[PDB]
Amino acid sequence: GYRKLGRTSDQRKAMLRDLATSLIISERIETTEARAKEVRSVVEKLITLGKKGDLASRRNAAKTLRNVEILNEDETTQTALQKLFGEIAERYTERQGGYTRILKQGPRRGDGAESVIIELV
Amino acid sequence: TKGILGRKIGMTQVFGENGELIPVTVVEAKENVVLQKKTVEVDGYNAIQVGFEDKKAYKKDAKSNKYANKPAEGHAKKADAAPKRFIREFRNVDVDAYEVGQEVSVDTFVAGDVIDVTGVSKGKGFQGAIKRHGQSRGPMSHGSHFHRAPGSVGMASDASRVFKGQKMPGRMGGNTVTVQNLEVVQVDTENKVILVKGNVPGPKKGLVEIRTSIKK
Amino acid sequence: MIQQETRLKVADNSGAREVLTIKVLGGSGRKTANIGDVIVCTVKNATPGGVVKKGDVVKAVIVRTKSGVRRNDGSYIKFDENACVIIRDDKGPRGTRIFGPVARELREGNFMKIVSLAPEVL
Amino acid sequence: AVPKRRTSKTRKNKRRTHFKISVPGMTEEYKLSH
Amino acid sequence: MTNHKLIEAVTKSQLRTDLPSFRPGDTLRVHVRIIEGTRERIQVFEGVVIKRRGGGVSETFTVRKISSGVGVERTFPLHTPKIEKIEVKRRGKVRRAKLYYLR
RNA sequence: UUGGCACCUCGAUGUCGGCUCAUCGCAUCCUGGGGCUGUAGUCGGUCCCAAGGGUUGGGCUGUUCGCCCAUUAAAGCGGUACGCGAGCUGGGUUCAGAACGUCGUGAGACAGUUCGGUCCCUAUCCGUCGUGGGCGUAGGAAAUUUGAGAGGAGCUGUCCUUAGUACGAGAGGACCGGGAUGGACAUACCUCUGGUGUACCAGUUGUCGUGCCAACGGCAUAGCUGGGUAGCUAUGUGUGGACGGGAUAAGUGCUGAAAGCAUCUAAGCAUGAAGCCCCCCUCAAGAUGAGAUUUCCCAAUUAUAAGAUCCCUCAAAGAUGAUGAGGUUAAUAGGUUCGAGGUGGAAGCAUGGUGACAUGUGGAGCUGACGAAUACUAAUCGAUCGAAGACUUAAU
Ligand SMILES: [K+]
Ligand SMILES: [Mg+2]
Ligand SMILES: [Mg+2]
Ligand SMILES: [Mg+2]
Ligand SMILES: [Mg+2]
Ligand SMILES: [Mg+2]
Ligand SMILES: [Mg+2]
Repeated sequence: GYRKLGRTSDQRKAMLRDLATSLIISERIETTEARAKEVRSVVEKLITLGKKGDLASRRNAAKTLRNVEILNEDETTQTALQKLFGEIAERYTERQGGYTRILKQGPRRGDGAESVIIELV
Repeated sequence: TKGILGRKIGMTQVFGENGELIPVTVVEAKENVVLQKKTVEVDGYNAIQVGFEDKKAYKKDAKSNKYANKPAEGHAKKADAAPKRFIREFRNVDVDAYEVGQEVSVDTFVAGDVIDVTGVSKGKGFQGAIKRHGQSRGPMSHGSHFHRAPGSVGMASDASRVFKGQKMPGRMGGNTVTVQNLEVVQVDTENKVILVKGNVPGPKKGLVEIRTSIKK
Repeated sequence: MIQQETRLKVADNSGAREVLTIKVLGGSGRKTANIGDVIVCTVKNATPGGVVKKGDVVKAVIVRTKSGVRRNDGSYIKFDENACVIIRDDKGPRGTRIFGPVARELREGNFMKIVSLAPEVL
Repeated sequence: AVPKRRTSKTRKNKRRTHFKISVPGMTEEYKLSH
Repeated sequence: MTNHKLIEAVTKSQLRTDLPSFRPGDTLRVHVRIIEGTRERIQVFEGVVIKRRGGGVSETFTVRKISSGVGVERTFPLHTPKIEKIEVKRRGKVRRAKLYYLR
């Protein structure tokens, strides 16, 4: 792995934790190529705690996932942590890893940057 | 003389008879085959062309070097082989021996013989003038602006050119180096390994070339 | 390691206690010295009453280091201080009685006179 | 550190032989969106 | 160390299964045999275990002692033939795995 | 060298030492050959051949140079804008201030000595180190190679045995030739010793966030401290210097004329130096004098064949290009399941202590870069270039 992304340690550890979260809520996001080859890994190590579901993994499924976002789906309220162990974990109980998918759109207008999609599967 | 080809694997040590330590590299050498014996009447020099590792056979939509091609495949089967990846010629060896299409066994190397090794170096990119050529760097206090740099390049309005063999930065790395007069420790036969006393060039999984020494 | 402007100590009964190194006896621009090596020193601190006063240049020999020595059997030995012993023209010691251990490498170094006298060889 | 001469009309244009741009790929018009 | 297992196979008949176990801070004795002539003797080193690294033939440790005021240390390979035997005689409790606060 | 002359430069040729780099010359400081003598032996002395390589760390004053301790095989003299400031310094050098002495009626000087005092420039052309695109080499492409030519390496010391024999008045001392162990220097590597290791492991203070339990996170040089995987590194780990030959300087000689004899050069002719070309390592056919083999591909302007490139996944490679590994008949990178090496015994319940604590379930649990196996994710889709053997003159 080992990409720095022109952002020092204290900044990269907080940019890769916002990407992992807001993705999960909407399951589909739009980023540059590099970043999504690094949440290619951070988020794949984060469902593998959700299948255990034990009391210890929730304690290490919080040291990277991000502060309690009081969601509101259809007439409800969730947390990103009582959605990851209840719902994604249950869809994905019988596959191995590899539940992300990158897709290449075109470049951007201003900075000439490759833009890609990333979702779950 | 004698010569075999193979890959560098790693590096470890062994204990001698007097409990002494002896440091060693670990050379793997399998699947060598002779492909063309030469002549003075044709080329002007006797030699032995040898190839080492096996690969796969011709394929239609072929877009690697894994799968061979027709000119290669028309050169393996000639001497009744498979397609060979690496190829080299050895020139200092007797040619009345070494019939064609055979194999070459490590067993032709005893333990305690003397050799010389030949391979590639490791890669350093665009590097300076004191890692490369290794020469003195300048003061860092007492009001100085010369730290890591090549100082002067020429003299004056006499010899206003700049001579050619001059030391400037650039690229050092994957060049061809040899090492003279190492020792053979031990020779397995099943795993097809030969051990050598000392460390020899290249990176892991590279390629190595082994041959008998000429010196005394 | 022991180079110029280095301060060893002394482990013999000859008055000189501390010294200062100013040379090493190789010659092709040599710039260090380990165990078994003849050097040149002075004194900076003595004991009142003895045979080697302060301000006297003398040759001397190592017996201990912080950097050890690489035995051919794949073994290493490093102490926790440094030390020196003061010698004469006849390739032998000024004083008589040795204090503190020494290193076995001094047998094949023609310093058998000092292993001939020392409590713990090691 | 300063130009001693003028740059002619040719030496300006002998230099831009390689100062062009390139073409995309061509998949059936469809993009090469691997 | 299963890389392709060709190095941990060759270096198989240079091991030895004679040697007791030990962690740091476990006093133990070390019966070397030292060769300085046609035949020579043993000369124990005793002390306390501060360091242990590695795996394979290249697995080492070292022990500390004080001897007439001075400290000394000797580090050894585990599988060499010099070392007749090792004799662990005491055991302790620590919280570190490299010990240098002993100086 | 101190000078003489005043031929270039005053619409600027802008600087004495020391630091970094290097390059030539011998009228040779050491090593290498020898002659000569009172060199008996050593130790020298003298002149002769020789430039391949080699040629030290520190104290006092500005110190160019000078004196001094300490080592060394030896610690060489000269050139190249008194080599190098668009590469560094500014003690020294003549700026403005102020003291102290010789001087002047005063403005001020001659400094005979001291203290304090702004260093401008984005490299166009040639030259130099490194790396690539385009045509060409009488059909087109993939691998292996010869080497006209060019560059590089080149040093030395002590012990002891040779062998106390040649020789030396005897003691002393080679030749011979055997190793053993080294200093400086030049190159590959990371198994050992050790240094770093900013997405790894424990410990630990302050303060914000959950009207607190602390189990957690954020910022405070990575908040500090103890350690440390892969990876690049030296102070660590291993090799190298060549011997050996072909002749050539001085210098040793033999036949041999000169002039009978003589005589080392005259017709002849063996000899002999670290020097010179050959032997050892590296790059090389744009070597337009464009080479040599091996196999593969073969037409109705004109499509296309062998065969490569675009393009996507990655490093054993890398400024970018390029080199290399692999593209669903697929183990390329990621992930998942197992191992290694590292840290040093979690959480949570359960016994023991009034208490803060320590024990046991369990060498526990977590683990970035190294190794293996496994098609769950994406290497999809599809496009573009691309040859059809001339002419004589011979032999067939
Ligand atoms: K100095
Ligand atoms: Mg400045
Ligand atoms: Mg694209
Ligand atoms: Mg004049
Ligand atoms: Mg003049
Ligand atoms: Mg005139
Ligand atoms: Mg804050």
